[PDB]
Amino acid sequence: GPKEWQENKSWNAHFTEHKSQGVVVLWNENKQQGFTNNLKRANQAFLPASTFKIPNSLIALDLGVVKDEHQVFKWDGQTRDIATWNRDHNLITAMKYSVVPVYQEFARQIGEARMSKMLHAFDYGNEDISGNVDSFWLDGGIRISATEQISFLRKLYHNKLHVSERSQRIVKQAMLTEANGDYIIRAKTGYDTKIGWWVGWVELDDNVWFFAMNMDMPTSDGLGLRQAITKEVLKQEKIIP
Amino acid sequence: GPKEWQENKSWNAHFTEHKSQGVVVLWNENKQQGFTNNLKRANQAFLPASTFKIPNSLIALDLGVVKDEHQVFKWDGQTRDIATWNRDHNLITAMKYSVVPVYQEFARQIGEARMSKMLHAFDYGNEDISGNVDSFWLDGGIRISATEQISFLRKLYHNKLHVSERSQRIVKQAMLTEANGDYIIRAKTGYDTKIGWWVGWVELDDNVWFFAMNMDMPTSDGLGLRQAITKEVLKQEKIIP
Ligand SMILES: *C(=O)N1C[C@H](NOS(=O)(=O)O)CC[C@H]1C(=O)NOCCN
Ligand SMILES: *C(=O)N1C[C@H](NOS(=O)(=O)O)CC[C@H]1C(=O)NOCCN
Ligand SMILES: [Cl-]
Repeated sequence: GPKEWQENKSWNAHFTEHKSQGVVVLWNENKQQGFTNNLKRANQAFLPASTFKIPNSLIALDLGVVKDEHQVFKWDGQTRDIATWNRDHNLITAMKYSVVPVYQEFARQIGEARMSKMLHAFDYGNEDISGNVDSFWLDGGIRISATEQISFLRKLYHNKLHVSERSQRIVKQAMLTEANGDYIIRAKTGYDTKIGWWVGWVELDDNVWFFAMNMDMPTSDGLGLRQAITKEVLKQEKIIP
Repeated sequence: GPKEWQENKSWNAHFTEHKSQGVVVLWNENKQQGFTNNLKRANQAFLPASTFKIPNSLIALDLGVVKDEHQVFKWDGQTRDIATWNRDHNLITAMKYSVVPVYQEFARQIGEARMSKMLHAFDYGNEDISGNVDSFWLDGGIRISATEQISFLRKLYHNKLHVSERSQRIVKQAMLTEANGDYIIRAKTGYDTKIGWWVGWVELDDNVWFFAMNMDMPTSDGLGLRQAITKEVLKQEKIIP
C-alpha cells in the first residue's frame, strides 16, 4: 500500500545552500499524505517560541481576555529593541509583528490553571507549561514537534479545536501572511535563539498544504531563511509558482 | 469646517490616461471622511452585477443554503464560455472566479420572499428584486450607487448587518483578494456589459480605507482597468506603496 509519510532528502540542498540544517514537513490534505526531508527531526520536540501565539490567541479569545481583533492593547511605554513593538496594537498587528509584551499580558490574564487545561484540551505538544506563566513557550518546559504542529494546525483549519468556532476564525484571520491569485498563506514564525520556526498552511483552489519547518538559527541575521527555504521547497513541489 | 465628502478631480487623470470615464470613491474610516473624483457619479445607482455575490453569499450562509465555505457545489455539466466555471466550486472559489451559475442556484434556494426581506434588512441599494430571483442583479431592477456600496461594506466590516457574525466573517474571508506586509485587500469585481465595478476595502495596520469604483466598460478587453485605476488612486493617496 501507499505510504502516509515519505522522505525527500533532495530538500536538504535548500538548507545546505545557506550553510544551514533543518526540517520541512508538508501535509497534502486531499491526499492524506505527508513529506519531509528528515523523518527523525520532523518528530523531535522543540520550544515553540512565537509559534505559541497561535494557541495563546485562541485561549485569550475563548476566555474573553481579548474581546475581538479590534481591541487595542496600549503600549506600556517601555522602549524595546524591536521598534514596531513600541506602539499600540490589536490582535492582528500583535500577531503580525510578533509583539511579545502583548502576549505575555494575555498569558498572565489566562493564568496557569486555565492555560494548562486548554493545552491539554488542544492536545498541544507535550502539554507542559512548567516555567513562568508568561514565558514558558520561550524558556520553560513546553515542547512541540513539526508533525505535532501540523496536527494542531489541521484541527484549527477544520474548526475542530476545543474552543469556539468564532475564536478559531479570528485566529485564522490573524495568521494571514500573504495572498494573491495563486495561493493564500496563513502562518506564524518563531525563534527561540537556537531554532527558527515557520508553521502554517498554503490554501490553493482545490487543496490545502500544511507546513511546519524548523531550522538551526544561531543569529537573527538569517531569520528570513525560514520563509525563503520553505518557499524553495514549495516551489520544488509545484505548490506555488 | 470640513465636509464629509471632498471632490478630488485630479484622479480623473487616471481615467483619461486609459481613455476611460468613471468614479473612484474612498472612505477613510479613522477620519470618517470620504473622497471622490465625481460626487454625482458616486451617487449614481447602477446594476450591481457580480458585486451582488457579497450580499447573496451572506444570505445563503445565514439561511443554511451554504453550510460553510468548504461545501462543494458540483458543476451541473453545462459547458459555459468561462472555463473556470466548468468545474466544482466552494464558496471561496465561486467568489474568486465569479461563478454565476453557482450563485444563481443559491438565489433560487433563498427564494424571492427571503431575498427581498434580507435586502431590506441590509438597506441594500433600492432593495428592488424585480425580475427573476436568479438574475435580478444582472438584468432586473436592483440598483446601487458607489456610496451605497461603501455604506453596505462598512456595515459588513463592523459585523453590523442583520445576519450572524459567523456569516459576515465567512464572507469577509471569501472576499480576500490580495495580502502582503503592507496591506490586505478584500473586494469583489463586477461587470454588466456597460459598466465595470470594483468594491471592497484596504486594511492597513492602523486604518481601513473602503473603496467603490465603477467605470464605463464597452468591451471586456479593459476589465483589468478596474483594479489598475483604483490602485493608481490608492498609490497617489499613499494608501499603498
Ligand atoms: C518569538 O518567537 N519571538 C518574538 C519575535 N518574533 O519574531 S519572529 O520569530 O520572526 O516571529 C522575535 C523572536 C522571538 C523572541 O522572543 N526572541 O527573543 C528571545 C529572547 N527574549
Ligand atoms: C458579474 O459581474 N459577472 C460574472 C463574472 N464576473 O467577472 S468579474 O467582473 O471579473 O467579476 C463575469 C462578468 C459578469 C457577467 O456578466 N456575468 O454574468 C452573466 C453570466 N450568466
Ligand atoms: Cl482572511
